[PDB]
Amino acid sequence: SFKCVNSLKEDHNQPLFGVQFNWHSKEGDPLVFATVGSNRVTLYECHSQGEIRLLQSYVDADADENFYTCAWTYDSNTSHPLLAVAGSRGIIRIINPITMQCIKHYVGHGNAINELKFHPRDPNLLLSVSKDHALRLWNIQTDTLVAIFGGVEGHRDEVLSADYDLLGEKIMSCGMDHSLKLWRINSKRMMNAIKESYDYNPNKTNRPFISQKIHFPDFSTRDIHRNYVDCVRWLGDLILSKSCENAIVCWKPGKMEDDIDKIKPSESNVTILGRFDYSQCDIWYMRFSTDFWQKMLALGNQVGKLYVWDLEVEDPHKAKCTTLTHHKCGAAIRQTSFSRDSSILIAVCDDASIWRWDR
Ligand SMILES: CC(F)(F)CN1Cc2cc(C(F)(F)F)ncc2-c2cnc(NCc3c(F)ccc4c3CCO4)n3cnc(c23)C1=O
Repeated sequence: SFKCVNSLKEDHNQPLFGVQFNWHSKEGDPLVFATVGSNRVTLYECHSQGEIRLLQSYVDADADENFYTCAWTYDSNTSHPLLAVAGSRGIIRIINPITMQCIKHYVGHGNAINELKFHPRDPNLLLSVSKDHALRLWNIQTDTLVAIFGGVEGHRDEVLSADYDLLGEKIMSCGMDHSLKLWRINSKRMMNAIKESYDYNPNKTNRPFISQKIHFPDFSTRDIHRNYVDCVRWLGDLILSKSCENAIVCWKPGKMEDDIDKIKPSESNVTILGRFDYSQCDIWYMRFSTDFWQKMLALGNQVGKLYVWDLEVEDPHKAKCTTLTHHKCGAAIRQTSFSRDSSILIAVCDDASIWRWDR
């Protein structure tokens, strides 16, 4: 079980929209997590007796910047951790977490970036989702835009979230148009574009890097939720997604026995395997998270209550729920993050507060 061992508050007093533990931290090193809020990203180290040590922040030059998301990766030659952040300005910043120096930046999205995710098998492939209705896949080793996922049959409104499956062969995205869209990235076209992005060196060529424009998803559905879908994650071949209807739905494209890789773009069926209901969620922009092994699922509500579901059961609908409450924790929890070993759960709130729960 989890016990609340410490709380903290950031000086800006603005909501904290994101929190991510670094799952790429070396053995023996303390557990480190990043928070994003206001025009700032801050790093903290978790220590014994619930101590949370403040390290260093990156503060954006523009006081009007709002960071909405962050994600960790590592430098592909040195293994040193790297941190990517993005928000309202639509600029992806790659930060060296040691010195908090901005190493490089990527621009292209016509609007705010709602989420960043790194590929589970390739530390150089970064996915960004934006208010301009599109997803973008970048290669941060060669600084190239590999592909833009959107267009004529892509999202019709702001994209809120996206996730890669286990092998990083497909992406599921969701947003304000109420839809969930599947984009396969293991096609011959996408694997060739990724290979070409690695061979690109502008000092050694005259051509610009040609980005793929993917106008058609491999699956699309609006039958899961009746409002904006603001968070989606894969659970194997299954999908977990949530709207503002006080529920996380567990579902899969097609009929019960349909294989996810046999699903065609014209597939009109979905199968609901369960729904995890919870209380008091009226506001938009809340994220749920799973731990490294996907044994647990966590989500906070608008009054500081934490729900943790145990996914180590035969079928999704049998998930066991545990609730975590503290008399002082009363603001909306925007995101949670588990440490790689699942021994620590951090929750971040609307009042700039950070809450630590240890098993
Ligand atoms: C005038 C304005 F600043 F632009 C208003 N905001 C800022 C804002 C204000 C407030 C409040 F006032 F209540 F504190 N709440 C939410 C947002 C906000 C938050 N997070 C994203 N994106 C990331 C994102 C996501 F896409 C899906 C789930 C999710 C998150 C973060 C945590 O969970 N935002 C994108 N646009 C806004 C947000 C926005 O329009």
